[PDB]
Amino acid sequence: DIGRSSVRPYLEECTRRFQEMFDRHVVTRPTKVELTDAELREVIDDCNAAVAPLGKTVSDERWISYVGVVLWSQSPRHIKDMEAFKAVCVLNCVTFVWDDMDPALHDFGLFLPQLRKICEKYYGPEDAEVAYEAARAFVTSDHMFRDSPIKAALCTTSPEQYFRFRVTDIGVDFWMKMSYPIYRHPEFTEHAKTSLAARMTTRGLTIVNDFYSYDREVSLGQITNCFRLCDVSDETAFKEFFQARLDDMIEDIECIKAFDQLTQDVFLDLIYGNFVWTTSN
Amino acid sequence: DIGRSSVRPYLEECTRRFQEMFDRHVVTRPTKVELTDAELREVIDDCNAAVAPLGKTVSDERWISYVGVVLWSQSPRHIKDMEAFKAVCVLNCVTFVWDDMDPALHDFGLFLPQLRKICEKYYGPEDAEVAYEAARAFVTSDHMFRDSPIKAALCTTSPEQYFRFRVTDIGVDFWMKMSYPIYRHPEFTEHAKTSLAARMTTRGLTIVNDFYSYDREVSLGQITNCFRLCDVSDETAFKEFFQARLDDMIEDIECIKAFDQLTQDVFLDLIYGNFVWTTSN
Repeated sequence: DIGRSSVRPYLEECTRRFQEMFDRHVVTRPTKVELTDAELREVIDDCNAAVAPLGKTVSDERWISYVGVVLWSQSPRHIKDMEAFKAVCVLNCVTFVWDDMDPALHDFGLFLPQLRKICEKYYGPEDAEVAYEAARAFVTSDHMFRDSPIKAALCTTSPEQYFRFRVTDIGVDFWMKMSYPIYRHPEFTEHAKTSLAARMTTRGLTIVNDFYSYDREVSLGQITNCFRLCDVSDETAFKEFFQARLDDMIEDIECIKAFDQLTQDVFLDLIYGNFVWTTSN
Repeated sequence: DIGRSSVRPYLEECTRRFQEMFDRHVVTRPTKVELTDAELREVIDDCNAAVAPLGKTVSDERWISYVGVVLWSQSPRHIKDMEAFKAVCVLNCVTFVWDDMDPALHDFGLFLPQLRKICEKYYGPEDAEVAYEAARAFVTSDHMFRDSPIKAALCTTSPEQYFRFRVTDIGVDFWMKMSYPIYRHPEFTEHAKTSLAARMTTRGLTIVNDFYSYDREVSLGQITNCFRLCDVSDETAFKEFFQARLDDMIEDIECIKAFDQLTQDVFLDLIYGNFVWTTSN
């Protein structure tokens, strides 16, 4: 009865264990990026304009809720380009809206030009092409894998196949390829473009997201959640699985520390900031 | 020490077991692409032109040896664009030369424009940008990771970290991104562009290449080889590791079969074709 299953009995304990892991392995607290009133207004206006052709209406409160992940998960101390930062705010929010839509209502002809428009506004010509390609590939993947036997096979076989799918599907490759111009750091730029950046950070983002979304997703019949690979109703089976996932996170974080200082800060702020945002309110 | 270690005692047995696995799981044997005399000449002249600014002279025999992997590992039944095919022949060969060079002699200023020239000659405008970016990212990764603590961390920690590095470093992401125009198949094009194609095929290509290159690489102090993660001098430890690598290959191939017919043909032709080429006289 997977649709009725729940990780609620482990909610507090898992939250505590995630935080303890971060404190032991990352140490540095993530800090939230503040936008001026004018910056937030510009982001919201661009969000509304991108989504208007689809006849979609979204409240300011919803935009602000969606943009939180960007505010908490970027790396404030390393920011050099706030135009690129605003682009990521806009692109994150509007693609989140796209992902939330009935796939029948997905109109690539109307939406793709809006993504292009955003990228051309905020990025230089080279970066605009990279960010747009990543956005395009992301939304196209989102569309392709609805009701796909490939999605079923990748998500039900093993944690290995599942995270391999989530590199794209959770949006982290897209995130890196739109976020590197924020930092203008040659090493990070290359790790983003090669997708090694996304590969290093996929598990830490996905494990946290999946834990806190499990109950809702399972009730909606969504299969893209690693905790569906264990019997959550069996306390000992869940605990062994959860520990294996913590072990995955730790191994990633410890390898992340081999990267240069700025790059590792960006990677760790992303994984840890995502956890803070997911868990807030 | 590891420098004097060898997988030579397992050479025959592992070759038979790789083949047995392919016979059980893939069945359809790969067939070689035959180039006309004029096609091969054009490819070789393009290789020579690209590499001439780097001071390198390479014989036809050497080029033909480098191009074999392309002839064996593409999917001849599905070829629609031979211009794109020739481009892959050229780009594969010239980037192998780059990889083979002393990194002090790398000259991005001289080499990158040659890579661009090749892409502009053989591909349409959009495809040329995608193929070029993948080539640029590949050769840049090659240069960046030469004496890198990141490479050391990823190659020595676990099979998971190692294969994550090889998605780029073995050149398969680059391969997929320059190869999709050969096939003109929208689903395959997307799997190439998201890198899911590379992620699905990395282990099958890397495990085979690593086994057959182990003795040479280890005597040269090169660390990019998954068999350095086990004690190859210990028969039972080697066999446990080798079986785990076969199981990785099998799981991938069985998941590859969930993709559409053409896509799976291309993926399996690549993995199996590479094995046939590697093992060839």
